[PDB]
Amino acid sequence: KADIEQLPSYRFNPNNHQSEQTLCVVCMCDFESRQLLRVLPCNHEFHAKCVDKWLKANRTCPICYADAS
Amino acid sequence: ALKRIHKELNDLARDPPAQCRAGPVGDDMFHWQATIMGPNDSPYQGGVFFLTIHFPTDYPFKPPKVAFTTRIYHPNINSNGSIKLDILRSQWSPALTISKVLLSICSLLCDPNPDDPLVPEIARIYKTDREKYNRIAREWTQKYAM
Amino acid sequence: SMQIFVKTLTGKTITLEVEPSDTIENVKAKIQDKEGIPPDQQRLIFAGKQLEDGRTLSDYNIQKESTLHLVLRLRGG
Ligand SMILES: [Zn+2]
Ligand SMILES: [Zn+2]
Repeated sequence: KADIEQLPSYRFNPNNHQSEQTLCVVCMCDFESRQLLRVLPCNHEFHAKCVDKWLKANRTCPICYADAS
Repeated sequence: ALKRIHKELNDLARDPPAQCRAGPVGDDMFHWQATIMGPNDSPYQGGVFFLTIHFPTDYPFKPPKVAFTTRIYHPNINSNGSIKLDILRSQWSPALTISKVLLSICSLLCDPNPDDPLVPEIARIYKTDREKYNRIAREWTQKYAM
Repeated sequence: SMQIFVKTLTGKTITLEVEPSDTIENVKAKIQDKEGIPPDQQRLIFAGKQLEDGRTLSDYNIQKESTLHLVLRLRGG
């Protein structure tokens, strides 16, 4: 929906340790430098592209099962 | 989807579920078989149960279709091997792995969900006459899964 | 010397006054003042970048009326 574009996104930078999320659970791939990360209301973030598809059909944080609209 | 199926396959190797095996039967990665040993200190102790695992085309956005091939006496598992489990249908999430599903099934065998049953008669025995429930389960474990 | 927006939380709104020269770590404290959030609970994001506590509004190039994104981390999500 349009809602998926209203959530923050930010290219990952390995050097700075602001979040403890080192892995996109949908891809099961470490976060790689400059990759686009999408953060959900619940402070859970994944690969933007990777989690984007899941929000089309569902609306819950894959990790903690929290709504994100 | 392929890439993530392979990922899970390594994850199983690095942290194999307790007395459980799973993997593709042949060259097709989307169809696996799995075996689970009946949990110790359960009615099923000593049994070997075989399962089929089928990954949807768009896995992990759709959950895998899992089913028993071995007959089993259990309130949430029917004579067709269908399994009444929540993570497999409506509580499915990309964050879930094949390992987590196998461990959930493994715990379901230890602790059924008789309040939301797949086989009423056996649910009703489980709540009211657990002693009969286990003897029958032990009998079935002894008969079709040894 | 400049208006800024941080409308987020889904209960979005917030208008702030600041100087370009203000470090992000000043920003998070002014958000603690308009709102109750402890600064270390705050994750500021803008034009595709996390904002480093030490860097400033000029560094990142935030111009008047830029509307920015706050994410609340929790004590054990
Ligand atoms: Zn990913
Ligand atoms: Zn979450």
